[PDB]
Amino acid sequence: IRVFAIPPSFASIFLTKSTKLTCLVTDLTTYDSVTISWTRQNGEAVKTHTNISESHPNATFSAVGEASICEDDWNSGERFTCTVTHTDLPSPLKQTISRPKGVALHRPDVYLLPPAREQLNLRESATITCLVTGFSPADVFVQWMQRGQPLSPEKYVTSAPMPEPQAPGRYFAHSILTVSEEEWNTGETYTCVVAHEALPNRVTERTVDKSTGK
Amino acid sequence: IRVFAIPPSFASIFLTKSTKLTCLVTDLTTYDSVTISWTRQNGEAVKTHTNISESHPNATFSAVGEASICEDDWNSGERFTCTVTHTDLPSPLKQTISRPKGVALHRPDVYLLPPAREQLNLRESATITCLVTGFSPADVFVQWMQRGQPLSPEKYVTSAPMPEPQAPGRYFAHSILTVSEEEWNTGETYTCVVAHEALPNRVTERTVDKSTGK
Amino acid sequence: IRVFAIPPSFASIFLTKSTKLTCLVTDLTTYDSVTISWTRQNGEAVKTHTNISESHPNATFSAVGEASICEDDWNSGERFTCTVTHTDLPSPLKQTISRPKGVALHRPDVYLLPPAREQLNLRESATITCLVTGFSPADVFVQWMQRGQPLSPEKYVTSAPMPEPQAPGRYFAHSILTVSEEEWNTGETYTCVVAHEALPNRVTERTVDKSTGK
Repeated sequence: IRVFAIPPSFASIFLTKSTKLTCLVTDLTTYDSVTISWTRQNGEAVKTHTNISESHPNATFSAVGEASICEDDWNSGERFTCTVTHTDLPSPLKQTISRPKGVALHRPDVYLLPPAREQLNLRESATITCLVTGFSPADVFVQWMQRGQPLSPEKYVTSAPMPEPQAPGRYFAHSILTVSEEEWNTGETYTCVVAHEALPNRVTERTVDKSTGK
Repeated sequence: IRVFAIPPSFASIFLTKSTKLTCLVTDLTTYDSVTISWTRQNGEAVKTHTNISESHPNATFSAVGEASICEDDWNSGERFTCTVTHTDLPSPLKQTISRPKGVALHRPDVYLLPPAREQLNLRESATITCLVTGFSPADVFVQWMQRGQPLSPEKYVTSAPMPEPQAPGRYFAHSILTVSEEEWNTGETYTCVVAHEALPNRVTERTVDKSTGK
Repeated sequence: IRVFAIPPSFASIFLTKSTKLTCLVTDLTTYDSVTISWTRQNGEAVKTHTNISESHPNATFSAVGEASICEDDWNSGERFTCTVTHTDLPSPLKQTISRPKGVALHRPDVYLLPPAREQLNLRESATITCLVTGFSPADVFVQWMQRGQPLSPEKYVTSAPMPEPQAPGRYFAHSILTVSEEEWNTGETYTCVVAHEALPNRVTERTVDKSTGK
């Protein structure tokens, strides 16, 4: 019997432009009188939370609610409470979560490397990489844009941010975009925008062309 | 109370030229009469396993043992059993592990991405990455060499494998490096050698030079 | 009347992936009850040997036996005996061979020699040589590949390892290839892959490209 709270990751914050915190309950039967609440530091009201999950076949229920919160209120480290009270456990248990402040803020520096000439010979693909290195949080959100229009995640793969061991603590990630050679030849300068929290404007873009690594 | 088995990766198989399988115990107290055995498909004898881990302060114990086995035996899908019998659990529990056969073979194709011209304007460093894309197995090995002698793992980080996005299913990974500039000028072709189970000679090297993008 | 034993070289070891030693018998008539046995240092069992050679027209017989043995056991200097007992020679004679330990291990340095400009003006052929120089053992497996697939041995001949003259003691070899000019223009990088037992990963490849001497 445990209750888990999912913090909104910065990839999740940046994706929908709407931060939200959830509270998933483990090992509790599918009964009624489900108590889900979200209070501020002073216990103010919250937006109504809907879309409760279904009943699991293994005699467990997870009541999932979505609540909007201000970004400045969330980034201030304000404590939120998740009070859960079911028929099995009449004692109200509070799950407290807050912003883990105090981490060093190192912005990523992105060197979007064009493919080597030994790939531009088979004319079957032309994999372009967005090397996103050296950012002190482990939360980066990389996506590619094609002539200003952002591209689908089905076309690129963003790696998990792996640590750069040369730095004391700082991670790097990478993101490749395998595209057709004829498409790479004519047009598609392929801006890769990178979303990080430690950036001055929270977005950086890098640009490439055929006549860049010449 | 669970017992976990970690399979031997081809990366460690190629690096050490000796495959070995482990079986660690979770959430079991530091008691005696620890039963650790490794049985084949026919239950043949196994190499002695030593170097049991220390007692953890949180009242849990993990008995880790190492045992040798032939190369062709492991890749043929022979099932192994991890039988555990502790003081808390007199009932013997078997943790069965085996090679997950059924994956087609595409050999890795390696495109090492060079230093570029605008990178060679600050005169402070050289950054090299070695993209290992397009191979259907997921157990690749990548290591770096300088003038034929291997380079230490303190300077390079192989990304963990991920499926390629444009293809429906095929894996990829890569590895990064950072070095100095004046070293790059005279020497250092910087071969990045990949070791894989699907290449015929099992080793492919891709090399760079000063007269590459010239 | 003599018996000849041929020790297995590393090229035969790397090719068939199973080392085996032979023992040919000279100046003995084509009679039956041919005694051919292979014993280890402790005289353990051996793999059965079949495929006996035909009877020579000059009243001599040579029984050829093939037997597998471990790589490490062969490289550790374990002595093997070739016992022969024919009708003409009832006294058993033992032919002993062993690994000639005592020579240092130096890795080859491969400099594949490219075509020349005036050579590529007749527009009729192109010839490539693969100079493997400076390796201390005398057992080198050199072969050629085209786009990763091995090339047929009808198009190349590996020399015999000859000692270098300027070096006090160090061997060298190379192998030849002749190809067409129009084929060279788009493709055929010609990785000349050399397998030598003193290399760490036991394989080096060197290749040529259109922009090699530009």
